[PDB]
Amino acid sequence: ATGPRYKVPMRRRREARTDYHQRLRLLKSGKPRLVARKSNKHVRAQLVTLGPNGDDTLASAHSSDLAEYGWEAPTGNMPSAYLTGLLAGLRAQEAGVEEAVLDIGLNSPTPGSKVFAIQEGAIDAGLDIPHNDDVLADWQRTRGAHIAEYDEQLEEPLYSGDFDAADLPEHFDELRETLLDGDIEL
Amino acid sequence: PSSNGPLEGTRGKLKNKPRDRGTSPPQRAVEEFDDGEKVHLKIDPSVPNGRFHPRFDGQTGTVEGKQGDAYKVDIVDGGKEKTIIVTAAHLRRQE
Amino acid sequence: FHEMREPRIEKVVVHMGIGHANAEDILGEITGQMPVRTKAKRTVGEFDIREGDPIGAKVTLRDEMAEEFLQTALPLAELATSQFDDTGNFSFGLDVTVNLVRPGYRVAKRDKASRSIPTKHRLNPADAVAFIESTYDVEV
Amino acid sequence: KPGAMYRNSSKPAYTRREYISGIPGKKIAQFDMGNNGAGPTYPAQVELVVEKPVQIRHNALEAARVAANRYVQNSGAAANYKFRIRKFPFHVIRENKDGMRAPFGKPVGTAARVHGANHIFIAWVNPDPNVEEAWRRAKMKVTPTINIDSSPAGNA
Amino acid sequence: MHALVQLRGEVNMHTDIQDTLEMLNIHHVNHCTLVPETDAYRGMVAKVNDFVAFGEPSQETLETVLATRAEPLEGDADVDDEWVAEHTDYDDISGLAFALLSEETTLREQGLSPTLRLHPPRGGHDGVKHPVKEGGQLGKHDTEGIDDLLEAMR
RNA sequence: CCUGUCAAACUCCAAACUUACAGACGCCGUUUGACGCGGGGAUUCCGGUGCGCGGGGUA
RNA sequence: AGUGCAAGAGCAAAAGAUAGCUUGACAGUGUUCUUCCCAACGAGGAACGCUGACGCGAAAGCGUGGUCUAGCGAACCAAUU
RNA sequence: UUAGGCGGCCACAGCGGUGGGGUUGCCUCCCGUACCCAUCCCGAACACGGAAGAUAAGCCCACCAGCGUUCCGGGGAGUACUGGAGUGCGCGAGCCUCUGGGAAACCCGGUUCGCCGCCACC
Ligand SMILES: [Cl-]
Ligand SMILES: [Cl-]
Ligand SMILES: [Mg+2]
Ligand SMILES: [Mg+2]
Ligand SMILES: [Mg+2]
Ligand SMILES: [Mg+2]
Ligand SMILES: [Mg+2]
Ligand SMILES: [Mg+2]
Ligand SMILES: [Mg+2]
Ligand SMILES: [Mg+2]
Ligand SMILES: [Mg+2]
Ligand code: NA
Ligand code: NA
Ligand code: NA
Ligand code: NA
Ligand code: NA
Ligand code: NA
Repeated sequence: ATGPRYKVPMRRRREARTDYHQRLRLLKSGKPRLVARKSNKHVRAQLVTLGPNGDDTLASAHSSDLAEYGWEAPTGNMPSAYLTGLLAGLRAQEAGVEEAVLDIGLNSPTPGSKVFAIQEGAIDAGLDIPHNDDVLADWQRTRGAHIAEYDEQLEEPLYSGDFDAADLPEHFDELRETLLDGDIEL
Repeated sequence: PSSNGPLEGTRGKLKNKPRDRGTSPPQRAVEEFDDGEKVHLKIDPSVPNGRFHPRFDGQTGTVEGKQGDAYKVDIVDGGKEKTIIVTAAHLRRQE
Repeated sequence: FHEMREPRIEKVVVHMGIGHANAEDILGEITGQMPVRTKAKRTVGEFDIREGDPIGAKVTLRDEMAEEFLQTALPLAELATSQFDDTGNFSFGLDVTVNLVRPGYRVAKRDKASRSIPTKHRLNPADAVAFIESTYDVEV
Repeated sequence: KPGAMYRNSSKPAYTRREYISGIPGKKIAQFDMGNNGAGPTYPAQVELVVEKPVQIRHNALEAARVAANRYVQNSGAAANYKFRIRKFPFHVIRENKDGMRAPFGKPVGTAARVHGANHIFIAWVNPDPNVEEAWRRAKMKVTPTINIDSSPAGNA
Repeated sequence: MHALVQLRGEVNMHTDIQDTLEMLNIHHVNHCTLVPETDAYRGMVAKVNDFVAFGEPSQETLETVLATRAEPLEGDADVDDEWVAEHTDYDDISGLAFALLSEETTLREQGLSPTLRLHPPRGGHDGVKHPVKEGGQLGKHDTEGIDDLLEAMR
């Protein structure tokens, strides 16, 4: 920018999207990466492999195409994340993928975080991933119990119209239950 | 030379042009080579580890197995056969 | 366009740059939340050679905690103009600084895909005076 | 000491003051002479062109310049002309003043490296070339043979 | 296709230059070889440029020299039309010559020594201290220029 | 802004050239066995000169 | 800028700073390069492994002292495990 | 790719600036702290929960060359330098010819305001 000697960071560092030092350590395993990403409204889970001209995504799952299986609730929460993980995990298995390492990008390794939920789901789908059980949420929160109880302190629906008034961690079970057998795209 | 350490007279070859300065891309540090492939040896000034003796910068050897993640490349110094322990970060496929 | 262009108060830092404290107490009551130590850098003649060393405290207030404070701070100040930032900030007073900016500031304070706010979307000294002056007082 | 000792450019360039100390000051008084307040807004422009690469000790530079400018007082102390010596003595020079043991010499002076065909002096004058004469005396005190060249001046 | 003639001796000539002449089958002064115009051969003659005389000869001249100084891979045998016909793909010297010139074959391919051991130039050459452009005899020549040399050393 | 100069221990630049490997041609080797491996016997470790590039030195 | 100390080189979501935790400055045994270009030669040094035991981390992973090139010593004898 | 995620090359992509775009696939800003989690003080950030509002930031799209960068034409320049050769020149420093290569600065005019891969998606 300033001169011939100036040093311009790599594009993905400029965009503040890729942590290259973490990326290298990640690529060390020689295993596929379980890319866990979030958005204000959604949660994505991809299984990426290394390629000659860039990464190759062999299997993915988005919290949006979750409804495609009977999801009638918001998609930016814990239950959402886990399921998206399991969905991508399953599609992963179908693709012949057996193991991966968790890439959480620029997100924080906070216990009970959605990225770990994503990790828990992918694992249950059958994917073999280096993890640590007590950094994961306690199942109930994964189910969405923390939100149901939050609506108990109602007075006004936590969900604007949406579905239910007292929410359903049960809707969660029905869905996980569904994903664990047959159905298309899995 | 006034001294005989490995970095004697390496000011040039072990320095980056101002623009290539800073941590290098990970793609080439993870590159995989097969036994028999021809690889060019060239130290990446930005990459500390996996280096080999500066005297071999410029050599083109043959991958013959590895040690840990590091590769074992056979070269011929003058008329002498030598084996060099080096990481992908400092290797490039010939042709 | 507007609504997302109109100024707002983001943190008010009240700090007492002492030179070695007991002062925290008053900051705690004047604001309403714990003060933070103020270590210093460099060794200097004012018998301040200690690098890591408590030499004052500060308190960053946000939201109501900031208004409810300025609703008494401002009144105790007269000044205006020249004493304003080029980014629409101003410090008066024991110091009390007011950082002002518009709605999409998080874009530069978050971790992922962060970005510096465009000069156009920045807050000017003038656009600042307006906002505040338009809230219980007068400029210059 | 004779110019014979330092007039050739056979040694490596030796100019890094960060590695050389005790370098004698230069004898060259000024580089800009005459009406330095004015810019080269003159009809005629003559130059003194060295005809062989050589090293010129600040000694000779000062004597050559003085002899030229001191003479350009055929026009007066505040005459209308501007005189410029464009080269500076950057090359530090030594002398081995023990015999050939530990002979790296000690700094004794400075000299300017001028390549054949460069102009060492440039004067600016109105059709009043007394300067041509100021230079016959100038290249009289520098090692090389020289060429007195006139540039803007088809007023022959 | 160019005719190469060593005009300067081995004493004091770079070794890598001497080897080159040897790779081109010339091991003595006045020995001559025919070389195809290829990138690889071009580089070689360029390196040998200062101790040789080269150029594209005329059909005739090649014919005169072939007849006068060509030899079997082994033996004294004169290479005349009959020899050419009874030993090569061609029917006579001219046939061979043409093939050589159009770089369709080589002296070896036809059972002939790659070297035409010429005679000292009758009347002497232009000197081995200067190139042609300077009145000497070194370097690239004209077809008419090469022919005179070759013919003088016939 | 304009204007005057430099670098063996400066470099936004940058040769010729030297150099690793590979293919091609050449030359060479397969009864003249090359490339290489193992073993026996040395001599040698005062050098000099020309040319090119040098460093020191008035030389 | 800083990174203990020459000089040159490396380093920015770090190799720097702060905080916290920890003792991998661990035992064993090698591969290779270096010392000694080519091209034989010891001590020393480094890179890269493996076996075992550990530290930290969600994990990939990092730690075979300090970012890299100086800070080193044979046989005999003694003391020590 | 009517806005996305992971990347390769790592400025041709930087710096600066203009215009355009969203009841929705969307991304954001945004709204909000019972929870997991969090600030040596602050739900600012990090983390979690969520849509009342907005397209003003960001982002995506179209474009501008003033600066920086890349490549090209013409000029500088076959100049500077240089591998090989010479009973060519010069008191000498050094130069010249033949042969094989061949620059930098700068000026003027173009180019460049990223390209490409995988996945997902009215
Ligand atoms: Cl994310
Ligand atoms: Cl090595
Ligand atoms: Mg050098
Ligand atoms: Mg014979
Ligand atoms: Mg006679
Ligand atoms: Mg003669
Ligand atoms: Mg060399
Ligand atoms: Mg280290
Ligand atoms: Mg003893
Ligand atoms: Mg003892
Ligand atoms: Mg807009
Ligand atoms: Na780099
Ligand atoms: Na003495
Ligand atoms: Na003279
Ligand atoms: Na050793
Ligand atoms: Na403290
Ligand atoms: Na916008």
